[PDB]
Amino acid sequence: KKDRVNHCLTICENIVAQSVRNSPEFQKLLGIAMELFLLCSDDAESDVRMVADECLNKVIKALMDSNLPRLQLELYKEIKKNGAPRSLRAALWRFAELAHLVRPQKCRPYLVNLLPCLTRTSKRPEESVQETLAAAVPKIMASFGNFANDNEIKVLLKAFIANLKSSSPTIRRTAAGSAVSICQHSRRTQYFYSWLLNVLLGLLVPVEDEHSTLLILGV
Amino acid sequence: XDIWCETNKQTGILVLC
Repeated sequence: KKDRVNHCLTICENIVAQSVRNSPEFQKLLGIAMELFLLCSDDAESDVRMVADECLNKVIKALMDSNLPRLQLELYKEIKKNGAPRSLRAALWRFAELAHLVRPQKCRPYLVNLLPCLTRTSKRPEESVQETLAAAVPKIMASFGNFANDNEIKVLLKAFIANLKSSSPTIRRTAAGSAVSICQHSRRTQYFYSWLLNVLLGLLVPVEDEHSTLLILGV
Repeated sequence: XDIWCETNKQTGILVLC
């Protein structure tokens, strides 16, 4: 049991103070440390996960002045690989908590990289990944959504409107919240509210059809 | 981190004139 707690907790105790930062050794050591903790965030024992959670948090707090863009590249890579659900969640909400710290010269390429991730994470059936994405979208879009174009936004809105028919109340809540927020943090808010109303009325407008209770509840 | 770190060249000095 405890051996991997001693390993990650001593890796956390070390890397906050090792060597000089921005060196060619420290970039590698920090990559391996994030890879190790995000893996330990999905290990099969309770106190191991709680210690991995406080190891990621202490290391981000310690290195924000100096390695913020590398921390966000490591968290993004764990989102990109779409793995086990606690491993994905442990990266996703942390990336969303850091999203305001990216410099304006770095928002556009993260917008382009995250839409393939958000549109894969909305296709995950597990409700805890969805409750995490429901928190992440209103923070991600408030940090990147003015850097999107209209076709990129319409791809996100389509990916969440597809979920309004779901049997899970949580999936419908995640979609209903995400779609309105994606519009709200666009460069074109009044147009996107108009487009989203045309979709939402359009989904119930042929009022004689056998619409499902699930789709009505989402809309 | 910063643009002196990224450009790999030094910060200046504080002095009166």
